[PDB]
Amino acid sequence: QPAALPLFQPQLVQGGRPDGYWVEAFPFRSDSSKCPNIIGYGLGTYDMKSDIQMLVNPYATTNNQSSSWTPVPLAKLDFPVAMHYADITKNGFNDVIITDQYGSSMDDIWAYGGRVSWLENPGELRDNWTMRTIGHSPGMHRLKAGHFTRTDRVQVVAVPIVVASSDLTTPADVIIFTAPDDPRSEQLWQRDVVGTRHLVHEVAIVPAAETDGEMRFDQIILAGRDGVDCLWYDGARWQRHLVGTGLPEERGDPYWGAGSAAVGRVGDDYAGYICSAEAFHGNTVSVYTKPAGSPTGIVRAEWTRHVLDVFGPLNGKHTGSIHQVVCADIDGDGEDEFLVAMMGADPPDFQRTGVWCYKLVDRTNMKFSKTKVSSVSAGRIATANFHSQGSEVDIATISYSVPGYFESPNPSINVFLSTGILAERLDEEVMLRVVRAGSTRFKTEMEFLDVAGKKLTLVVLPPFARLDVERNVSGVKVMAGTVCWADENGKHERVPATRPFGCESMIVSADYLESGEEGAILVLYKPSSTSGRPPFRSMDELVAHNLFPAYVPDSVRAMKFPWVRCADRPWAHGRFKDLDFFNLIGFHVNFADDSAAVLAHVQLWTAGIGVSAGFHNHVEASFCEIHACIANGTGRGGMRWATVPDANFNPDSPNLEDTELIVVPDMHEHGPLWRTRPDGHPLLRMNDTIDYPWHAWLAGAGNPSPQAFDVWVAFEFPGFETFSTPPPPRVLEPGRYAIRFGDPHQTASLALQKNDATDGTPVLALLDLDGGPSPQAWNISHVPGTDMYEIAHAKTGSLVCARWPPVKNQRVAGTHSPAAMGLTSRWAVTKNTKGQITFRLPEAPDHGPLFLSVSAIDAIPVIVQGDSIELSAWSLVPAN
Amino acid sequence: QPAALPLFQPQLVQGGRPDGYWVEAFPFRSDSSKCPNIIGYGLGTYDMKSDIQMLVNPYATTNNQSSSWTPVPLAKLDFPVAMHYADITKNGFNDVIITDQYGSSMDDIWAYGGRVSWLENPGELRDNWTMRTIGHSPGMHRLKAGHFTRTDRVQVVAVPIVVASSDLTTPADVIIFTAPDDPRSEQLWQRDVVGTRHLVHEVAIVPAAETDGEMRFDQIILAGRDGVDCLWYDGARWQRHLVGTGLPEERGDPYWGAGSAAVGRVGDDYAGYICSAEAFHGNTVSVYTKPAGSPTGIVRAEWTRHVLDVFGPLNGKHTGSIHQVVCADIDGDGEDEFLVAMMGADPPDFQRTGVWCYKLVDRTNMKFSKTKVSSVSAGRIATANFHSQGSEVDIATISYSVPGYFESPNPSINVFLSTGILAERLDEEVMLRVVRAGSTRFKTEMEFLDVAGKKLTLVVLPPFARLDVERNVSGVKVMAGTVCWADENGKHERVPATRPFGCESMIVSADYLESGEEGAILVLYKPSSTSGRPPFRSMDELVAHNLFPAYVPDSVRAMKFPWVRCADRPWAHGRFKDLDFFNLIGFHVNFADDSAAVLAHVQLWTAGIGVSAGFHNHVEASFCEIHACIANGTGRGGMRWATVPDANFNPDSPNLEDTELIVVPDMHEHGPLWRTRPDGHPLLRMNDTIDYPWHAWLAGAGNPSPQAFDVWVAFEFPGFETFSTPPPPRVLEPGRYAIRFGDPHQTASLALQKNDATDGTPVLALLDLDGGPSPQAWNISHVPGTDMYEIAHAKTGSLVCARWPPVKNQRVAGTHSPAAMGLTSRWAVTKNTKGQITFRLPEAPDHGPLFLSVSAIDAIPVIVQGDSIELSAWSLVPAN
Ligand SMILES: O=C1CO[C@H](CO)[C@@H](O)[C@@H]1O
Ligand SMILES: O=C1CO[C@H](CO)[C@@H](O)[C@@H]1O
Ligand SMILES: O=C1CO[C@H](CO)[C@@H](O)[C@@H]1O
Ligand SMILES: O=C1CO[C@H](CO)[C@@H](O)[C@@H]1O
Ligand SMILES: [Mg+2]
Ligand SMILES: [Mg+2]
Ligand SMILES: [Zn+2]
Ligand SMILES: [Zn+2]
Repeated sequence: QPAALPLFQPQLVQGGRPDGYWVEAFPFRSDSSKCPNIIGYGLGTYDMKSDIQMLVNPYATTNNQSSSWTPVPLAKLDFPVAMHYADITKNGFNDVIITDQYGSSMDDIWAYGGRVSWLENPGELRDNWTMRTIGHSPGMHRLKAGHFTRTDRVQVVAVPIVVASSDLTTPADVIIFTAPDDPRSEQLWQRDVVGTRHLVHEVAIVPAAETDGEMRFDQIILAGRDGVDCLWYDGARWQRHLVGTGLPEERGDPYWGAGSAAVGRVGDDYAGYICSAEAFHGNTVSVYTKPAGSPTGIVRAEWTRHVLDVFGPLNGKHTGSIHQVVCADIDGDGEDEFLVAMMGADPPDFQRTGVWCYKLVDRTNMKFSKTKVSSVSAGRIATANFHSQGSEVDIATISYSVPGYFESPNPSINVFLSTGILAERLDEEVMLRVVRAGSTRFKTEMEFLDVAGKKLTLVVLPPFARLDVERNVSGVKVMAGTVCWADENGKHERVPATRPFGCESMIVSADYLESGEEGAILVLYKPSSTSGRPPFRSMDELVAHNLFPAYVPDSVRAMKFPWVRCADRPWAHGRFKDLDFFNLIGFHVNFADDSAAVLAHVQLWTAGIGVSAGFHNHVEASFCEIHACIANGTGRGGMRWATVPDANFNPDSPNLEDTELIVVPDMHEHGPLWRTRPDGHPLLRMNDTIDYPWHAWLAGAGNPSPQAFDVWVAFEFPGFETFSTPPPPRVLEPGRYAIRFGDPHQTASLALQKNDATDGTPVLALLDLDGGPSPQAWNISHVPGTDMYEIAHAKTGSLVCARWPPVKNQRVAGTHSPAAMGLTSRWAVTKNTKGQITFRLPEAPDHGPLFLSVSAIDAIPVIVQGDSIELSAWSLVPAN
Repeated sequence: QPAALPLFQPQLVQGGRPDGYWVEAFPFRSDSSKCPNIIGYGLGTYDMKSDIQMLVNPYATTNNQSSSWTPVPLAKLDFPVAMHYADITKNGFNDVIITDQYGSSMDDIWAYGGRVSWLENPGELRDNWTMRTIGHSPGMHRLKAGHFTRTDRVQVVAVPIVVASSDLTTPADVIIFTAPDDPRSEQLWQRDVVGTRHLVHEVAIVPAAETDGEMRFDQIILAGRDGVDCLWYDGARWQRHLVGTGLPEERGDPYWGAGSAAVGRVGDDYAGYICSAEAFHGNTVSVYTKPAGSPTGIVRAEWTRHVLDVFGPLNGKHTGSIHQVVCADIDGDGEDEFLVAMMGADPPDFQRTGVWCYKLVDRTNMKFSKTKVSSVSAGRIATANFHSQGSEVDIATISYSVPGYFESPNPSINVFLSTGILAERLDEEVMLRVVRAGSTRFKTEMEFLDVAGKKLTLVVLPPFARLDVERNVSGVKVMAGTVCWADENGKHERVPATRPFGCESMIVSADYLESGEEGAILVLYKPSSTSGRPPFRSMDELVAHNLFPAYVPDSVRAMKFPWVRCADRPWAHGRFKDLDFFNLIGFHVNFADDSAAVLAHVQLWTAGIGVSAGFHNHVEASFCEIHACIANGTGRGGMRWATVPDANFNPDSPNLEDTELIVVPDMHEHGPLWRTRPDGHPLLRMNDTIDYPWHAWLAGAGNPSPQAFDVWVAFEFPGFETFSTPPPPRVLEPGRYAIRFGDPHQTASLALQKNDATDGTPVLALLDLDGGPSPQAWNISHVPGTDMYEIAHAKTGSLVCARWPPVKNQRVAGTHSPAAMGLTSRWAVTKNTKGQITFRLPEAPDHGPLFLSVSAIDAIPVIVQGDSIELSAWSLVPAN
């Protein structure tokens, strides 16, 4: 399933900065690289030195309460430009390498400038690290650290853009610096010039480790006027591989070739593609591709350049808006997207301000599409997981601001935090916007409420994702998809709602669980010691606490969730006076996509001993409701429903003996209580409300003291199809099959007319001409929380589905536009004593059972009919 | 109807400031006071002077494209503290009055300091205004400008907090300064000391104009150690009126009394209440009240102090978190809420960080409740309409940050913009979160899309609100509530959906329209010249443009809305190939409240000549859909629906003669097309989908060139009850009535048992004992877009409603918890040739017509029955 972009909670790392040029992700220790810091700064001015401020990552430490990024001044430098880092001292701390003394601009280059230097990490978070000089070369513009001719030392490649003021035509030395055995002695680093290039504006590095053995040394990618270029060493010699020339020169315009270039991973190949921005500070985005079946990596292939976008014209000084391109697996599917850092433009224009995120949509043809991620100036981009231990990629940017050239307003640093859940305050209640679990490749955990001895945590899971829980203590309640675990009694599974009137324990009994093909969205009930211990004798004992992560907006963090006694709620209207009966609100969960559709509404309730939460039937508003009890004060509290008809039951003086009880014990959820058609569509009232019998929560009877409160969580789902009444036997495993009709000799198979993907393509029985048309393949699968199945074309995906309306003799077709709740594309299965299978639609109350059937005994068309048992028997051969 | 709080779009006015203390709303001109600027600053330090930066309001000019607040340095001052403004030069520009030279703290008071000075407004937006000295007094802490002993000159009241370092016990002069005839000559201002007070920490002013003639001069309110105090002049003498003492002193604690105080308007009274914060920088909120029926204003009443909140303990230097209280009609109901500026606390704590907004909930008892508006440090608050011409009140804050005392992170200025609509990007589509029109007191306009020669503008209206439109050009489509206009043919009205299969012009033919009792939420189609002119020959001609206001978030502002050809849409699946048939998405409108409920989903469509948007029936997803056509390319395009049953119609090769057509001309909307029960509940399919016959948009037939596109807007509503089939006659005006049964002598009336507000109170016929029980009153009103009515108790509000379920002989009760779509609380009316009225429920298909009826011929109970015509006749007398 194509990977979806994740969501992005923005957060302001540093604001109102004087200026801004550079931002980098800085892992303090060089061993590990999760939750790094950010280092950022600007080019400074003649009046004021630039503070290279290292901002501390607050999420760097778990148990985090801060969102604030603490600024540590690493140093104070005359026009710094570029930087990188590596463990120079070989002590497991990262040391900063930085160039400075550039000049104020390319027409103000410092003759004795372009200094390259390293800042020694002292192992703690004091400011002002001892600085040392690596070396000088006028115009010094970019550098990277790695192992280029030797592995047993830190080496630095450094490259001036020009050598002197306004001189755009003299090329610069590509320089390599080498650590001594003892970098702590103030002395000059060994240097080599390894080529001369014109107007190099970016250096990119491909570590030896990423090349899956191809290269023992680090590869240098240079984006310049000469274009995009690859230099590498092999042990004996330097060689060069031209990737391309980039922008063709125009007359009068000193800039051509490239300003930035990055190497994209695709699958097993670390160089699936090289992306590029042209020229120096240009407006042109392009990508170099190589022919299908090329060798892995850069140098063994010939590269061709295709232009993707030109974001509009250049100004009189022949510049534009693109400062950088970088590569990163944003959506976490194993292919690298690339991000374009937009400086902003003049006049102002959002098309040219922010980050564009390009996604490789078609691997064969190398087609891309761009989405907008952020629309506030990006002078530089840095990527890294900035908030968790998993492999999400967050995006940090610094605003591009240089006085006397181009200034954006409120020059700042913000980071955009990858997440599959977002939290927004409405008023008293909260909005949890969620990704479709189906198409994320990321696990997301967000704690929200600490109540009744439990930490309520909203959790999204990618397909086939594992959640490591606490055996027998942890509990779950699935809201979308399915989860699964196994102990001594085999496999167990949890779906949005169990069997009508059933009861299921929420306690995971294994050390971990796993999500279904469709992933899962769930509430994990974690054990908490900060919210009391049952039994609960008072509401003061059940105070709940606001648990949202430091990185959620403040208005959400500042919210309290009091328990309000139902009698006092605005919707009470004189009702529930004198009842220890309380209610806590509340948490909307809705999909973050363009449907904005509801997943569930959640709120909470408590009942003292002898208390009835009142009988009702939900005529006021439409929902399929499932309760999960957390604490059962008496061991005997649960749900009652009336067995007599609605007319026959007085809700006010309720006769409990026209009622049946389901104890919902500690950490259990119960099955649906609403009325349902035989195959599990709900009954509907005249005002479009899920039809329910009279029902209520009743707490255990007896002495109100000592007190002992029931605590339960309401789950208000929109309509769906549940299980069948009565439950069919299980006569079919899902799997890929051929679906066939007939006997020993004369047989035919179910088929999608000319294998055609279009909605409304006919479905047929194709005679098995022993000439060799070959029987088509069908994927059959169970629908979770039902007793129904669907049949989907192995090849197109098309669902076997009766055309509208499902009556005696309707034609059958393939569709990707099924009706709500699978009304015409889900089937009840039987199996005769022969072994034949039958497929039936949700029975409507007028038309009888209608089966998937042939119509005779060239292609026979397919229909649903009720009349003949013979036409509807099918033999299932396993296919592939 | 109680007024709801409006919504707040936050916006960052200035960030990453060094420090922060003061913020003020500064009207550049002194004539007008809409869209003022903001002036703000901090106390500065010994190293750096404080820039009193005046930030330009970008919304100050209409046709605004900027959100950025341009900083103008007004001056650069040694420890400024407080400020105000007034037109000193009498030239219609506001001049700034400011104190500075305070000292660094109360233990570092400047002996020759406390300077008071004015900055001359030069009539333009250059920086650095000529400064002049008004006068000095050590410790100078607060001041206000007004007319206190004379009207023909600007006067300034100024008050030191202390007179010298750490001296907390010597009180200070309350000083009055007077402009000369010629303030432009550098000379000293005339001064008077008008009293001495202890630790005055706030000055508040009550202009002569607000006192409705009571006071010819301005009233001075002082919050200090002596408490909250009122000094005023009358022409001859000063007098003083003690409002209260405030915090009672504790031993060892130099602070008591008050730190801030503000005067709240209530209705016709400008001093309904005085609110207060205690003590100096304290944690205590209280309010002074006066006895019901007191005279208006402050000095003619005796004031009593009630404590509302104590936000937690004090630190060792006996301080807390509250810096200021102010008053403002936030919700616009004619009563002033008050806001508390929270500095933040230590350790950090949101309860003490931000603004609390208190609302006077009960005028009689003077009860308040607080809501949280913002949760980022507020050192000072300023209120003013910062973005429109109406009377919404926005909230600006500056962070409280003083180094070496208390520092919050990212000291900045933000403003919170009052609005009833909020705009949030989802992905390709937009979320428009809206207030309930019913309970706002503000008109809100937000343009979103410029398309087909129209500016599509979302509009919320308070009840009985007027929208001034362009006669015959402007158009409207109501999504909630009702609008109304009148021309020569009388009154016209527009509701969410007109009569099934009808057609209504959207063109307002008057110069204005007005909203209904329930207000309205609508799309106003404004005339645009930036989006082309019909007829539309190409899609390039119908490019639409993103119109959201500069104050909406950036991601929303940066969005494009392309027209995508339906064939290429993801949901297309081989369908609509080769059809000039396009689609633009999209705009969710949802209520901003805790229900988060849908109002409508909106998207757009176009069809070339001879094009059918395809036949369908909405089995895929549930909605009540209404289309509004903007441009009809042929004059003949519209909606077709099948008249044969669903089985009888082949959607693929559609036989147009089993179809009927409704031309939806230019600027018209049509009536519902879905199937409906006789009183207008929709028919529902087995999968809970609004049941529709086969239907489609078909463009006019004939020559595809010249081209000519239909352009229409889809409105996807959730289920509701529409009009009745067939339409009943109008036999009843709404109004207040007594509802009576019988004949000449023996009569009884409909009544709510013991006038009791509780849900499920019985409804009865009370014998009219001529002793004098007196007949109860009932409000009867039409339900918009239906042909039904409801009966609501004049006194409680309780709806006359049959208990569940509505069958032969059901009991009738009063409720505020009605069922969805009024299923049991809405009535079809008849009137016999006598004049008697009958009330019938939405007829269910089993039980017959059930009428509101008595049950005999002490109180007779009330029921719904079908059997007897006699028991159900009612006589309606007008009541009051
Ligand atoms: O579109 C949908 C399909 O399945 C989900 C649950 O698993 C629904 O809640 C959602 O609205
Ligand atoms: O079933 C339920 C739904 O709403 C009821 C309100 O009285 C609750 O008591 C209970 O959670
Ligand atoms: O609660 C509601 C009542 O009326 C509105 C329209 O006027 C609805 O759309 C809304 O969902
Ligand atoms: O009635 C409608 C709803 O969806 C259809 C999609 O083909 C549109 O053509 C038309 O706006
Ligand atoms: Mg090191
Ligand atoms: Mg003036
Ligand atoms: Zn990816
Ligand atoms: Zn108000």
